[PDB]
Amino acid sequence: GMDLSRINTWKSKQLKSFLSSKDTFKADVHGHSASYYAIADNNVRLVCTLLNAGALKNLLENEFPLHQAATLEDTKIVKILLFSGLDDSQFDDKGNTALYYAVDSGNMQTVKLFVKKNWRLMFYGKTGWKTSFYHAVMLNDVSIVSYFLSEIPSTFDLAILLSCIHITIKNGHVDMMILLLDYMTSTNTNNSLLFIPDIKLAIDNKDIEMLQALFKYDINIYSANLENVLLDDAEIAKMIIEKHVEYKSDSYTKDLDIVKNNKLDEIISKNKELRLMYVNCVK
Amino acid sequence: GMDLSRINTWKSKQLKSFLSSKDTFKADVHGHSASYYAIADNNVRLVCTLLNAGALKNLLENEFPLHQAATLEDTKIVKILLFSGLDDSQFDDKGNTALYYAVDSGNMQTVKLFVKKNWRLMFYGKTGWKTSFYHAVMLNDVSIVSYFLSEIPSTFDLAILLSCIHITIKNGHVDMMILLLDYMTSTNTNNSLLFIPDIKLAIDNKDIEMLQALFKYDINIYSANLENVLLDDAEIAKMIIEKHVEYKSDSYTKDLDIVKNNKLDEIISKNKELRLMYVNCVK
Repeated sequence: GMDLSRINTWKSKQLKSFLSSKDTFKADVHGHSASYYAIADNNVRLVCTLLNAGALKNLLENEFPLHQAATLEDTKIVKILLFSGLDDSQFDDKGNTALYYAVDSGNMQTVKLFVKKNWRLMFYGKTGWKTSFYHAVMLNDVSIVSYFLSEIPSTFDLAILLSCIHITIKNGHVDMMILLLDYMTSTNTNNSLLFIPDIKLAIDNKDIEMLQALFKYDINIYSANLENVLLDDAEIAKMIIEKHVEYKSDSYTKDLDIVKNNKLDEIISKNKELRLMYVNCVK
Repeated sequence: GMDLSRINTWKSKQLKSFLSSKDTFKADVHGHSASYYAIADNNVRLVCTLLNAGALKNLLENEFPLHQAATLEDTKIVKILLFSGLDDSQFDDKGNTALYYAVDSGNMQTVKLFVKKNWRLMFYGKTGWKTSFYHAVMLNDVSIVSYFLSEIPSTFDLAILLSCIHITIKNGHVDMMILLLDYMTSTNTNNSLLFIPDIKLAIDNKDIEMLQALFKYDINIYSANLENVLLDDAEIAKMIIEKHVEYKSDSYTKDLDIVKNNKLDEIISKNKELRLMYVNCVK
């Protein structure tokens, strides 16, 4: 019955012997190998000695050393393991990459390490909800996400953008949404209004800073059936009307089919408060 | 059944005749008086004609003209009604002041009007949760709150600060929290660590931007029992330890009793992972 947990305190004689034994790459009574303890203590010298003895040719079915090394602040074991030929896109038993754990541990230097290797790693995961990009968004880690976006090539269109927007609006992360909105605006190649799915959610919560930030951008106020809410809350109704009025005088928007044949003007004309709001927007 | 809803169209003759009648200050079939419709329309000239005929000496129990005028963007009727001697601190049938409705409508000019008159108005309401100040916080209206704080005299300590912080952290309003935190720091006359009740809330949610903003201030990391959470999540545990370590080197904090006799050092020293983190801060 074996216990390796104290391996980092062993001297040469005991380690050398151990590494000669038939036990050297077995898991102990706690279920961990020697590589696991060396990594956990950031024992670079020991890690390498284990690697020199053939530890990576004898990994168990539940051990993912790269994923483990990704939680360390010192990136050296991660460098060593990549040099040894470990695959940076491998999933563990929870469908996560090593990058995911660098995000989850907030190790920026390890995040930058994997992303300089290939930026595509930020979008690998068993599910969309298991990608390093989405997890950064979900954690409201504005630094990591700002960094991720600076590394997406223009040649690429973010697919998972709608799930990100949802969780962001839902949980009130306004700086995050500004980042996502700046990115949508800058990659708006067909020059249309921005489709924000959960604008209804921000209305219902009435987060004034969130709404004010949304309305700074060329958002699609029409494909949300927002005309239904113009008689609901006047402060918000005024923001929508102000936007609509702007869209009717902006050459970028005034001749769009969505603006021309809108169902808002109908509701505005039938009500008196809304009419007041409109004409006060016009100057 | 009498109906006054068109009154804003009436001409002087019909109006002059109605103001002579015994019906002049009754509510109609819809339940509204003439002043109500005039106000709703922002019909300043008609409001004044109604005031001149004695409308304010004949208010019914459910009539709150100032609260109604506060929802208008034009502040003129609010000015008129205050000249006529209406009480700016009166509660309506819901325990709210007129200022509450200026906040709820987002009318900054009306907010500034009531506050220049009497800054204390921002803290009047049936309950703490009905104050204009709390309502602005709950709406995440950072502009209104930023304005309100600039108008609190140093001679005053804000009482409701507790519930404002709760709602802010519960709902992820980082810029709001930053406002409240700068205010707390500015008025920290006892030069103590900041007491932040819902710290455990931001830990459970793991909002990285919220936690990073919280940890920039001299917050009380000790009166939360946080040592409990040091073995839970390593990214967060590391922010706590970094802070604690700084508190032991800062002359502002190192000789505080709460720091000296802390329950964290215990837990730090018993765990290898924790001592790892501790020693890396410590350089």
